[PDB]
Amino acid sequence: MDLYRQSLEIISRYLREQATGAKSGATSRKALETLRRVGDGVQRNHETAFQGMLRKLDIKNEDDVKSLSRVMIHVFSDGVTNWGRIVTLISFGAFVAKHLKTINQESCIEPLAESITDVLVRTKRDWLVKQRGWDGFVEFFHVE
Amino acid sequence: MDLYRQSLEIISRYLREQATGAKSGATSRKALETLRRVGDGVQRNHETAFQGMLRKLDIKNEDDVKSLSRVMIHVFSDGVTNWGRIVTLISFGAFVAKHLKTINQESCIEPLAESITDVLVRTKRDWLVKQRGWDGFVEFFHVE
Ligand SMILES: CC(=O)N1CCN(c2ccc(OCc3nn(C)c(C)c3-c3cccc4c(CCCOc5cccc6ccccc56)c(C(=O)O)n(Cc5cccnc5)c34)cc2)CC1
Ligand SMILES: CC(=O)N1CCN(c2ccc(OCc3nn(C)c(C)c3-c3cccc4c(CCCOc5cccc6ccccc56)c(C(=O)O)n(Cc5cccnc5)c34)cc2)CC1
Ligand SMILES: [Zn+2]
Ligand SMILES: [Zn+2]
Ligand SMILES: [Zn+2]
Ligand SMILES: [Zn+2]
Ligand SMILES: [Zn+2]
Ligand SMILES: [Zn+2]
Ligand SMILES: [Zn+2]
Ligand SMILES: [Zn+2]
Ligand SMILES: [Zn+2]
Repeated sequence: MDLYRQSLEIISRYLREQATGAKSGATSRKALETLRRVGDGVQRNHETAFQGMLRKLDIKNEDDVKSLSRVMIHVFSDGVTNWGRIVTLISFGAFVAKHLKTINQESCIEPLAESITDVLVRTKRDWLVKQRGWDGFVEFFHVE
Repeated sequence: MDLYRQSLEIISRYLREQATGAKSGATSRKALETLRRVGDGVQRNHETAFQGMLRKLDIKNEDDVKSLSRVMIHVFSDGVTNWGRIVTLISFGAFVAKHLKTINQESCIEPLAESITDVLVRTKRDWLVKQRGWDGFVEFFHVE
């Protein structure tokens, strides 16, 4: 609750808007705004690595989308955590959501956002709380 | 020349006097006078935002002072330009100069003023010329 629900609201709004191309109070609005700026940047600056990762995952059916969590928890959870990696996790989610629309699996975009939220909140809860959650995310990307 | 040299004279005089506490003809005198009034106001009214920005920059050595230009060009150059932002750029310079004196880096105050001048004149030359330079700055802040 609260941190999970807020995270689910931000990630699912961002994935939905990235796929379609269309568009806790102020924190969620600010988080979406920062995520649109930084997230879109990451996707442009790492299109090559994101395309190569997308090819290795080879998404054809809805069983392929459900199998993403297995790679996701291990890859994301390994190493040191920082806001840069959280953005990469979410931006690659938006990149996968765009290809889901392309292959007529648009309905598996909301469960994808929920899978991303499970990996983020269930592996990094303590770090997120100490970093002031989504408010900490907004001020970390405030300047530049 | 002229616009650059005049800008360097005003900014360096203002940063030097703010740090120490002591004190083109009439235009430069008037500009300094307007900058003392408006600049000191900005520093008092935005002490919280200036302290938070100063903490994020974390200035300990002279390599930290030289690295300021990187953040400065991007932050200043983004968005719409107006005299309010130019004052903010210079007032924050005066705020940084005060802390430089506190940490025995008083000699890196003149190169700081020159770095600020480079960002201002090399990114906003055309706008400054059309706004009548420092004369336009003086009549913009004449009333109130
Ligand atoms: C401002 C600021 O602070 N910054 C600084 C840093 N900057 C930045 C930005 C990108 C950078 O690399 C992208 C990259 N390059 N390559 C070669 C690969 C394979 C990737 C790469 C590609 C895709 C995701 C990641 C993730 C997410 C977890 C897995 O997510 C999923 C896994 C599987 C399925 C998923 C489905 C949905 C959602 C997430 C999924 C990571 C990671 O965990 O870091 N990587 C890196 C990495 C991973 C493994 C080995 N090697 C490197 C990724 C480096 C720096 C961003 C902005
Ligand atoms: C007279 C009149 O008409 N007015 C109307 C406007 N008024 C006013 C006044 C201040 C206001 O906000 C201050 C503020 N708040 N916060 C949260 C932050 C982080 C700041 C803030 C703090 C520090 C500078 C700026 C700059 C300068 C460029 C970068 O300078 C440097 C960057 C780095 C190193 C440097 C070193 C030496 C010199 C300049 C440097 C800007 C900018 O570009 O505007 N900001 C704003 C801003 C920037 C980014 C995100 N968010 C907001 C700044 C709002 C309204 C004054 C009176
Ligand atoms: Zn990058
Ligand atoms: Zn099956
Ligand atoms: Zn398969
Ligand atoms: Zn594993
Ligand atoms: Zn491992
Ligand atoms: Zn701001
Ligand atoms: Zn103000
Ligand atoms: Zn930049
Ligand atoms: Zn920018």
